[PDB]
Amino acid sequence: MYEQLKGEWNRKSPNLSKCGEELGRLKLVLLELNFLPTTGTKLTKQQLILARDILEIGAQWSILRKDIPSFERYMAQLKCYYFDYKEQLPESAYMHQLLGLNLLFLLSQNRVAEFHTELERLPAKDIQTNVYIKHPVSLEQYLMEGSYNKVFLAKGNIPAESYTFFIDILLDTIRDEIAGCIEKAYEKILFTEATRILFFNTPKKMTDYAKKRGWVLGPNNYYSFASQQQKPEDTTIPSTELAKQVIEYARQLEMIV
Amino acid sequence: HGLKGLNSKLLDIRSYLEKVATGKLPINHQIIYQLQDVFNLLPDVSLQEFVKAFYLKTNDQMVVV
Amino acid sequence: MPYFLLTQAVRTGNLAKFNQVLDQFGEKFQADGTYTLIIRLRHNVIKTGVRMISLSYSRISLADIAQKLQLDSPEDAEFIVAKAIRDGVIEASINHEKGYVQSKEMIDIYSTREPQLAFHQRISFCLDIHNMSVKAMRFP
Repeated sequence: MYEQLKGEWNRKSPNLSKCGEELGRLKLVLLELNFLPTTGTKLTKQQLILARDILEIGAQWSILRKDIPSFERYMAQLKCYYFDYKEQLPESAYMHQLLGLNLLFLLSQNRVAEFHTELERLPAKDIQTNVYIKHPVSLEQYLMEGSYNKVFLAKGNIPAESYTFFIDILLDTIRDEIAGCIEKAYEKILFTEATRILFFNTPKKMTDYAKKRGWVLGPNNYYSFASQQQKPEDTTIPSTELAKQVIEYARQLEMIV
Repeated sequence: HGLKGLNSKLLDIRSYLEKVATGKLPINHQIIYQLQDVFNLLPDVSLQEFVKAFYLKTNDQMVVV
Repeated sequence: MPYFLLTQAVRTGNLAKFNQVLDQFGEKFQADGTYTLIIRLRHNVIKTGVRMISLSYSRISLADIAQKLQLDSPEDAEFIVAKAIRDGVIEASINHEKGYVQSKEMIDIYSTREPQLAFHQRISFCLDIHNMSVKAMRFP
């Protein structure tokens, strides 16, 4: 009952005994009363203020500690708390920051289907104001237009934090597609093509593609492996299945008998 | 039943052939080249003689059905 | 009128008119319920221009298409067409040597089973029209 409301959160959180004490704090709130009917009665709305506040700080702790399955877990606890039948409990300022963390995490999961189906609960909070939501929908607009340069010039532009765990997964989900787009029937290119298709002036990153994949830098020349097969000759695979398709016609030109 | 008599002939060819591949009865050279022009005169469907010309009458007969 | 004016600026590569059409008719676009175009039409305009070029031309340089699409960058012209082939806007290829963007093979339809695939969707469907019409007609 009112146990460690604001501990070591404003400055640092190096300890892990805070996590179990918050976990015991997550026990006692759910041992008090269930949030399932949720009709009225501002008394039980007081403990809905506290329960949503101790998970938003639990979400900030979860993104700080490099934890992916918990950051979706504490957000799903909060997003089910925003799903209220009789929605009340007036405006918390951490709400617009929280949806920006969820939507950018959903953009980082390579979820383009889930990205757009979330964008209905904000009526006019996408264009007029709310840069926390405006920054991913500007970013997703940049990926659809085709400007990779505009993506990374805005990578050093964040409203609140550094968005560090979000841009690095965003850095991960682009380059493998760029590696997926260059691994084709291409035979060889020089270093200046990887200066344009890829990026920086000889970092350890090109070693990472050299140690994991190929792209062996020899006499200032990369070597990407490539081949092709040949198949117009097989009339035999449309021989068996076409014979099935012709008979199932003639099976069905009769037989309602 | 046009094909039920086909392999009944083809089982019969190898039955006499394995009888004479063993060597119980003496050979007849007459049946040898009479069998040998069967195998090097069956058609081989490769390119531009069948796979072009087969669809030209298959995509023809799918228009009328 | 909010849509004939819409598809006019979508067809051309004009944006200052397209921003004028969108800002003027934005109250209509929210009221009817189709304000999910705001993120989905900036993608369409930039891919319409590369689709019109790839339909018209057959072998265009990257410098020639970069000046044609008022982009002023011959370094992401390879990036636009790479996203075009990846998304399936046009089947083409980029030779990363000096700017060769070639088209497809010579179009042969009637000799590579393609009329059979269209017709097999028709035969099995129209006999199903027949089988549904037989099992509806008789009554006492």
